[PDB]
Amino acid sequence: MREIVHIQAGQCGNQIGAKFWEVISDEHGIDPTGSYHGDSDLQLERINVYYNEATGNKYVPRAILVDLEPGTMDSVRSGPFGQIFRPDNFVFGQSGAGNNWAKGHYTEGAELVDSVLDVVRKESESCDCLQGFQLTHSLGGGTGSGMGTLLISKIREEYPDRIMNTFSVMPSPKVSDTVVEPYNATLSVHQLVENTDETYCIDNEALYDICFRTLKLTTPTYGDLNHLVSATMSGVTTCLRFPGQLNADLRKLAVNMVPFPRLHFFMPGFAPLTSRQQYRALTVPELTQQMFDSKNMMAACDPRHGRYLTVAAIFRGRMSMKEVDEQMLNVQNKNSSYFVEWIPNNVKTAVCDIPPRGLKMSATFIGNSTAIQELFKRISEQFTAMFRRKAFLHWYTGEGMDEMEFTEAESNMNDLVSEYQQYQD
Amino acid sequence: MYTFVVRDENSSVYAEVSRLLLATGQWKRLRKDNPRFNLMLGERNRLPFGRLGHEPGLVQLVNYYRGADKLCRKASLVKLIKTSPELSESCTWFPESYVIYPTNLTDEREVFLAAYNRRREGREGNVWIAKSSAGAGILISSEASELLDFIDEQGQVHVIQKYLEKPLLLEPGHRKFDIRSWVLVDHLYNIYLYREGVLRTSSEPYNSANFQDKTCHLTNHCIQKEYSKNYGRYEEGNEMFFEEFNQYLMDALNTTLENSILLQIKHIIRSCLMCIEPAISTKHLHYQSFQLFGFDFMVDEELKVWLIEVNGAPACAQKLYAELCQGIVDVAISSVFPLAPTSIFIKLHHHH
Amino acid sequence: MEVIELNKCTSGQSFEVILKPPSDPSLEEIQKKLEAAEERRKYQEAELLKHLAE
Amino acid sequence: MRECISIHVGQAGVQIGNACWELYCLEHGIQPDGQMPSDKTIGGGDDSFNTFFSETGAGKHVPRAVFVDLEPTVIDEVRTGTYRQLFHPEQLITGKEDAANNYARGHYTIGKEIIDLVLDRIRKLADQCTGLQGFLVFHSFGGGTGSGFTSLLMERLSVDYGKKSKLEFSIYPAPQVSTAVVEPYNSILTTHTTLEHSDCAFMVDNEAIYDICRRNLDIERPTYTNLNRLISQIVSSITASLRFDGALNVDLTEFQTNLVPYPRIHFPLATYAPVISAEKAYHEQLSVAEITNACFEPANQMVKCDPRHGKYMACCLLYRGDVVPKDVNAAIATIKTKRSIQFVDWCPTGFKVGINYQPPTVVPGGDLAKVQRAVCMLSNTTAIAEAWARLDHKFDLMYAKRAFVHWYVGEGMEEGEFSEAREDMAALEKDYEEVGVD
Ligand SMILES: Nc1nc2c(ncn2[C@@H]2O[C@H](COP(=O)(O)OP(=O)(O)OP(=O)(O)O)[C@@H](O)[C@H]2O)c(=O)[nH]1
Ligand SMILES: Nc1ncnc2c1ncn2[C@@H]1O[C@H](COP(=O)(O)OP(=O)(O)CP(=O)(O)O)[C@@H](O)[C@H]1O
Ligand SMILES: Nc1nc2c(ncn2[C@@H]2O[C@H](COP(=O)(O)OP(=O)(O)O)[C@@H](O)[C@H]2O)c(=O)[nH]1
Ligand SMILES: Cc1nnc(N2CCCCC2)s1
Ligand SMILES: Cc1nnc(N2CCCCC2)s1
Ligand SMILES: [Ca+2]
Ligand SMILES: [Ca+2]
Ligand SMILES: [Ca+2]
Ligand SMILES: [Mg+2]
Ligand SMILES: [Mg+2]
Ligand SMILES: [Mg+2]
Repeated sequence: MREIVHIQAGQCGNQIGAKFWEVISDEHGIDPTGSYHGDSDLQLERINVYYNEATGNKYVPRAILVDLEPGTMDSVRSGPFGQIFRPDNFVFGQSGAGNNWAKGHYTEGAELVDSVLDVVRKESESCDCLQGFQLTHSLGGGTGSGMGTLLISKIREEYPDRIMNTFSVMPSPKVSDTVVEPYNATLSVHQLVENTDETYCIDNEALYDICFRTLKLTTPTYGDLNHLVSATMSGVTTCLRFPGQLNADLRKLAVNMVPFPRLHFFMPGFAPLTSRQQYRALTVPELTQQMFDSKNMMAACDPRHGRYLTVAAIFRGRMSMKEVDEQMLNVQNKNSSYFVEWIPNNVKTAVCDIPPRGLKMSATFIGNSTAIQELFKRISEQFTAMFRRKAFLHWYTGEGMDEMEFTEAESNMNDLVSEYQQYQD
Repeated sequence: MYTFVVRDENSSVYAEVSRLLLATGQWKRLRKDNPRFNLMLGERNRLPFGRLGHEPGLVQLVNYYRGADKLCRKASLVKLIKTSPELSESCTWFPESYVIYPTNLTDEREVFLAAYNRRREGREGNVWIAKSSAGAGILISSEASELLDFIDEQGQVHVIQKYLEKPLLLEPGHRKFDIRSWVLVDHLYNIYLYREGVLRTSSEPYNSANFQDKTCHLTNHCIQKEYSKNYGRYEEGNEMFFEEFNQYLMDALNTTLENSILLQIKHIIRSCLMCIEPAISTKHLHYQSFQLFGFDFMVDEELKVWLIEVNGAPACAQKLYAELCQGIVDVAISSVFPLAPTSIFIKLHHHH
Repeated sequence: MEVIELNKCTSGQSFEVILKPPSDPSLEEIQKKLEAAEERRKYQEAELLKHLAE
Repeated sequence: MRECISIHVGQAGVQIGNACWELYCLEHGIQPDGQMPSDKTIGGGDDSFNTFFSETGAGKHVPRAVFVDLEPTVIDEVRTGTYRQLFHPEQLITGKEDAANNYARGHYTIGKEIIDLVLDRIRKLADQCTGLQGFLVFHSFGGGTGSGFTSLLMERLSVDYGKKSKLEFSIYPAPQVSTAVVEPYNSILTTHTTLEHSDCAFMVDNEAIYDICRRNLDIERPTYTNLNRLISQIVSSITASLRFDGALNVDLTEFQTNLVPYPRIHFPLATYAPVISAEKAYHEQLSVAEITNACFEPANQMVKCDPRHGKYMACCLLYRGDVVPKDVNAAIATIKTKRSIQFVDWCPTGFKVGINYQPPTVVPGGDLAKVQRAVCMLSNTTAIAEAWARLDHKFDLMYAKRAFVHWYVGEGMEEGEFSEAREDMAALEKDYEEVGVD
């Protein structure tokens, strides 16, 4: 009974979080009312990992919904599966965070954090043996970014020896809400370097390009982007939610994926990604070629610009496990210049029989590549472009921050980049 | 797309094989420490064989037979010939040899002196040559006292073998020589003999009344090109190829190279390699091996062939690099990693 | 090629063939090791909480 | 009659242990409910099989085993499995969360908190023994529990049972079968702290079992069940002398006496034959010489290496089935004239031989076909040092960058224990080279 407590904060956090629960609930057979209507025991074997069991054979997600304004969560509560969440697990304010990291982290957020921790404590107290936490949020706004990382710091203070993982949506000028996104992202990245064991970096620019170029969507919406994140989140947690010869909790996964404590920012990937020629069967060779193609990866980083420290791939569906090994060993042994040679056997593959909804088979890619430094370089560049002129800084000094804190975040992230650069050589 | 690594930057041969592999556009070279490779061009000493054939999904090939040193070491070859029933001590094509350890260190010192006294008393020619693998350090002498004292002044194992006092002398010139043959053994253990050999001749007249000057007795390419004063007079680089050496034997001795010499050379290659096959074969091993060998022979005035030594990391004649190196890639490398004639080799068939 | 020490019973037998003749830490010290590592975990956790308290 | 307590640590040890006791029961005719008809002494007796099974007044034959795992999912398969009736609850010990493939976690952090509970449960089995010989400890090298908690158990077992012998069955990590990146660290850490506490250890390289399962049994992608049943046959061959009437390897002390002249060099190489797929219509039953010749083919070794390029220090031939001494010696003579058997000058060139007339038992519906005779060779070769070299090299690659080291330090381990353990493996590698090379 290795439970995971899920937390989703802010607009992005809750909309991506909502679709995540919508997807896995479907895979586990839970309907919008929380009643199980599946047909296989495999759907219930590891069901307690993400769901609590109430009276009458009901299943309630172990999810805490946090936000500083009521809008997004009011939409979730009225959404498809909105009825399935514990009413007490909605923690929200009314002021909002105005896309301001300082407001979510120091002022508006500080006022609300204790009641969120009150709900986390309540969910953890009922866990037979807490694996750890996972948080969905964006880094470019105010609540998910500023208050999200405040929550991580206070969760760590209270549960220091538990695993803390995040799915973090990185900002991009191409898919931007406000110009202060580099400020909020750089401030958040410093918190994450210290206080998370694994952070899946989801670049809104990569999500957009995939919807536009690969999926052939003329005008992608946030919903379209969130469909991709839902599918990816379901894929990375497949080995936690379904039975198999894996027998690995969050800590064992982290131990084997993170060779250095600060270099724990992952590039996720999914396959297939087909436009609507969608019923065609996808061969294992096609799954492997796509899953390793940059155009299928969601960090907007070209893996050929760096080297993989570690790689993990989950295959879902009824396929030839012999053919899976042949193709995976065919990709490494045909691009060995992009894997570090000083970590023996740093590519691990798993297979799961249960495929996602409406897919004969799929592949989810989890890569710890030094090419992720390109993502932090872009953020650092945009940050400095404004900070050198102190542009838009008054929004943050008015919340009690000093310029010194900005200088430090800058250095911390440039250090992170320099740290990636030296392991790539 | 096949990958290989290079771990011997001093191999003239495989430096060309590596150059050809890349030219095919179907082989890729990796760093010398990358374990994900198909072919290893390994180092000469302490090649980590134990780390081959454990990479999932990789067929790994190496250009050295683990255990072939038994054949390519002076004192090892002597012990192998005397203790191998396939070869016996009555081996008719290997000069009488003994393993002699310096007195500062089994050993065959007393056994050597026994046969030595027999020759001295029997009026027979009793000239021996002392040598060791630690040589560029050779001593040819007719007195046993000098041979043993030369070994004690050193500190490594030596071998004393009979000096062929009646070597076949080429004419004109009255000069010694030796025959180098290159032999390729592939993963299946087919024994291929390169159709092209070389004679490394001595540019000096053979003088049997003065072993002091080691220029007319040692036919090495370095000694002839450093101390001999008539280097390159009769043949360019003191190297005569089979076509010329064959026409000479027809005009001089009314015999051919095949009948008079090559039958014995092929017999000696088969005997040595078949002997150690059970000990070094990779047929049932987790990796595959091949190796190029340099056999060095002597020919006496009776047209009998003698085995001198076997070189495990041999060089090649400048003129024969292209053809031989291509032959390696054809039968040794591509035979296991095929790419998207009239063979240059002579398959010495045998039973495995 | 000699056989020696031939032992026979209802369920089998065993013998020997010769082809050629021939030519700790105390219970206390372990407790210290265990507690030494535990103390280093306490120190590291003290620094983490001191860092978070800052 | 002297007893042997089996200890299974971590996932690999527990699952392998599960497949051994299944085989033990089929070999001694013990039903899943623990009953044994042929045992005419109810609730008592000092027979050969009593070294591994105690008896209740109600006629139940209970294994003398302890299952330990820091996480409960694997041992819960035993609690509800076919043989759930054999063990009583006190014999199955499970924690809450595992060692996460972290040696320091299984040895220090978690090991410290459960060690006294395991020792107590082991004392319970010891208190039923009128003359305990020692312990058989099954574990993996790569697992955080199998490596980390085992080494601590071996340190304490030496304290509480000084005069007792301790044998290991260790699973050597291989990337074919499921493996992690940090397993080379755990392998060397555990071999260092366990070395001076193990009298004799049989390493099974998962790569070897994987290849034998694909080549002989024709299994496309073998599972743990395929691997474990194959491994238990070898374990059964090695422990049969302790459970059956015989004269060779009759107690654990005899394993060190026959296979280990130098204490540190206590890793005999195991070879087994024949392994015949049961799916085969009908195989030609191999002869004594043929299966004896197979013991010198690398393809049937438990650890992939080349014995032709080492030196033998000892050698045991354990036959099961229709085998008589005449056939053995006839085959041995034939092999000395063919193979490359290089013995060390300070060790007799001989073979201790054991024959058990009962042929190998095979789990019904398993992958192994019934054969009329099989042999397991236990030979102490310097050639097995290749496995230490391979593993030591993977350790060096990662440790040069200090990769993953922070995970161990975070659990209270000092970084110095890494280099101290690696320098011990360097000394171990030199010991083999002094015994083999010239
Ligand atoms: N042959 C065989 N190997 C196994 C088996 N189970 C696990 N392994 C091997 O053991 C290694 C992993 O260690 P585990 O035994 O699973 O880990 P553990 O001892 O339970 O310790 P934890 O880290 O706490 O889980 C891998 O190299 C596996 O190949 C098994 O049933 N049979
Ligand atoms: N018993 C013998 N009788 C006649 N000549 C001999 C001999 N032993 C050695 N030689 C001479 O010495 C030369 C070969 O020396 P050797 O091969 O032992 O040294 P080496 O190994 O450093 C040269 P390489 O390995 O390059 O062929 C030959 O040219 C031969 O003429
Ligand atoms: N992928 C995705 N990104 C979003 C979504 N909503 C907002 N974002 C991104 O997140 C950032 C805005 O932060 P937001 O979550 O709205 O701020 P918060 O509500 O204060 O936490 C910008 O970079 C947006 O591009 C969404 O639904 N999906
Ligand atoms: C979250 C996860 N991080 N790693 C994972 N894998 C371990 C290796 C096999 C595939 C699954 S799942
Ligand atoms: C059990 C395991 N859980 N995770 C694993 N890996 C993740 C990918 C890199 C190597 C290790 S093995
Ligand atoms: Ca307020
Ligand atoms: Ca009884
Ligand atoms: Ca002891
Ligand atoms: Mg917003
Ligand atoms: Mg030489
Ligand atoms: Mg485990």
